[PDB]
Amino acid sequence: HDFAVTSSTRVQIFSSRTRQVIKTFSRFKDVVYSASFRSDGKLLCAGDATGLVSVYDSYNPRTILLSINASTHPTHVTKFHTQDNKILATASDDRVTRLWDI
Amino acid sequence: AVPSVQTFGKKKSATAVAHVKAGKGLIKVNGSPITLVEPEILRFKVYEPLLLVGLDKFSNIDIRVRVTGGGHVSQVYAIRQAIAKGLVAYHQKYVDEQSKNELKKAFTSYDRTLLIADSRRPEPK
Amino acid sequence: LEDIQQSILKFVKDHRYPGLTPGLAPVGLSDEEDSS
Amino acid sequence: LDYVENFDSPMQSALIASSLDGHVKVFDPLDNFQVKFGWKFSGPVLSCAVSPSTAQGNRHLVAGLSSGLLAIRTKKKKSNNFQRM
Amino acid sequence: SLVVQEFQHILRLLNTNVDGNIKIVYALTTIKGVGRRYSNLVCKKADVDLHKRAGELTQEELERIVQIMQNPTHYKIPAWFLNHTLANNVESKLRDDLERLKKI
Amino acid sequence: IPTHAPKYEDRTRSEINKMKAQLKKERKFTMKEIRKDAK
Amino acid sequence: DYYQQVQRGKQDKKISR
Amino acid sequence: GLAEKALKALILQCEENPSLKNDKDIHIIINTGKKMGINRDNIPRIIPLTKYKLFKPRDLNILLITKDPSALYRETLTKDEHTSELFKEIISVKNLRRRFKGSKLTQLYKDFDLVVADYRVHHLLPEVLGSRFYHGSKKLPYMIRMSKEVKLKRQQMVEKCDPIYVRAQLRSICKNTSYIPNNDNCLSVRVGYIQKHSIPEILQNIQDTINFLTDKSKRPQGGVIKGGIISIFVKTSNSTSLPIYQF
RNA sequence: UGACGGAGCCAGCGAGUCUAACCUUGGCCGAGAGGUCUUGGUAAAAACUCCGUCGGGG
Repeated sequence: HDFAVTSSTRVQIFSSRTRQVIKTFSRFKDVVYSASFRSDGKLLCAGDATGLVSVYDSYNPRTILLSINASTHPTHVTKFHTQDNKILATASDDRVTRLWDI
Repeated sequence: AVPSVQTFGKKKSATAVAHVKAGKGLIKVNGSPITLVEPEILRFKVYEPLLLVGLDKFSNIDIRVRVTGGGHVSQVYAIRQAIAKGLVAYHQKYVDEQSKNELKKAFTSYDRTLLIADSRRPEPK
Repeated sequence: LEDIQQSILKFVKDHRYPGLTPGLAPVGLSDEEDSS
Repeated sequence: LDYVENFDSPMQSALIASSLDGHVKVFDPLDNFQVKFGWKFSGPVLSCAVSPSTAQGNRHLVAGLSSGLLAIRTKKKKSNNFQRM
Repeated sequence: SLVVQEFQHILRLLNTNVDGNIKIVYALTTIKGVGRRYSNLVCKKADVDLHKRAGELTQEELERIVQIMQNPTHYKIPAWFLNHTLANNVESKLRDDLERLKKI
Repeated sequence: IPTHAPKYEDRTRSEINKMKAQLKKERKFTMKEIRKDAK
Repeated sequence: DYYQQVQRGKQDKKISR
Repeated sequence: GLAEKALKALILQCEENPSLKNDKDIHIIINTGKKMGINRDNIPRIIPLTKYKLFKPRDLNILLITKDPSALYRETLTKDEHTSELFKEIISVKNLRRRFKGSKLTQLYKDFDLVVADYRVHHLLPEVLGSRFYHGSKKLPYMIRMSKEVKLKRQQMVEKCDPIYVRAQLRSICKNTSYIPNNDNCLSVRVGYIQKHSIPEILQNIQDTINFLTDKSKRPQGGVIKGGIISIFVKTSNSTSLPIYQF
């Protein structure tokens, strides 16, 4: 019943029932690249360009559940696993892809 | 006549009157269903009798409570007290003593404060 | 007597605040219409 | 590019792709990936995604246009005596 | 593989540097004197998004908004948005009265 | 690392403060003395 | 030149009373 | 001639005297041949002007006091884009009593310039607002219809709100002015601001006001003076009386 | 260890025909004392709970 859209300093959650924005994350200091929902939904990751990822649980823009600082280059791709639910994959312009365990 | 039994509950300075009648099977803390006693961190501290004894024992009867005095935490403790005591009193007046005694045993297994509020007297030295 | 014989042969005001009749304002058509 | 499957469709599995020209296409992985359908939006469409397979609700198709446009195309989905009488 | 998008750093306005990393209403309230409601009113009169940061509000919109803010009389913005020796003498008197009462 | 220097060792407002403190002292003192006189 | 003499007449009638 | 000559004199005396500069309003006091039989309540009774506007909502900040719930009232008023820029603040009576007392109360008194509330709350208003407001007629709470809908005996009322009607009320009010009945011959009304307009406007306003007050029609509202009117004096907040229409 | 707007809800003491301010402009009346009206500025249940928003000071 939901889907997420990335943009310039705006992550917007839309509801599959009324096609209007239902939630907004905007604590982003620079261009947030990508958003990924956990294979069980409670948690999304969002890779920004400053060089970090914000990982925090859906529907709660008030909680920055965790901020992980990988290599300083911007991170274009972030995703959750699909067979494990505590393994989250990211990569950054450093051309090295890093698997973190949350 | 309507089978009818009343009990009481007292935390710090909070009164809780509880009528218990044989009827349609509901539970009302002062004109609004027990699912909406407001604290919301304690609503289960209110339910505790309901759950701990299982429902049908309540499906048979109607419980009305009204509460006053004290504040939030005291009123929640007072309601749980009055509900539990009222349940055991009704089941020892109009229903069987085996239910009485085993209910009392279940409660005193869990936590006796559902039955005898402590009048927590001051102390010398 | 015409009205009375026919019958025989057949603004704003609140009830609870009299103070309203003085209190009200003069609705004015131009005063709604204009977007000043 | 995104792949969906095992959802209510005469096509068993579907693959949708976005090709910078308004053109988003639907292929299937059973006919050796042949073109099956397509749309065209104006700008270069950079992202595309479909509602997943257990939507059980009004299904949606989200396209993101580098022209700064989000676009979505969707498919929608007496008296008791008398009765005892 | 050529895409092409539609910025600049903090831009000054009314002898006041307007931050480059804040939202529209935030920057408008940060401008010396203005508040949240007046910021919303100005943003609405200019017809620009309020949660777009300083990356947005392209030069034409910025100039029109600046003119509107500089000319509230020409913009009809709501007016709710605008804006010792005695001690010494007493001490001397105290000195006099106290001297009288404590000496005589 | 950036460095700095430490600190160590309005006449109108200064004299205002000193005279007001003087006045308060005197008012307390005259209270107490009159009070002792009365008792 | 009106305020001063109207005041004056005021006090005049007061003192007259 | 006496009128505008005295007007010029009082002006020049204002710009010369320090405090007379500081007080900023023109007041006219009518002494009547007979007293008024209308005991003083604080119902703000307003008088219309046929020619010239005086104050604008665009120029003045304003406070509105609703009924208690106030949810739909406030959100509708702030949303319908006809008042969102118009009412500076909106508050319910209970929330007001929860928020302001004493110091903060007189802080409000200094801040706002014109307030109004629902005509079903006006009579309750005084004690939550204070005698401190209840002096003179500068920040005397007004009374506006809010629904354009009426009540019937034994019939529940339904509550609504419409920006067109309420904005009409506010604009009418700031266009014209008001007064308060007394029980003696002496009634005072603010008339015009010291620089917003001119002497001819002053005289037009005065003539229209006196005609409205002496008018036989609109007795519930305008036909209130008893007996032959005596005279009209002019002043500012601290000046002295100046005579007009002696007989 | 927060701020702000609306919400949500619960106390116990106390019940003497006695509980409560002053300065200011001017009107009328009054023989006066004074009276009435105007008149301008300065003295005096919380926390808690659920939703929303923001993200060093003269």
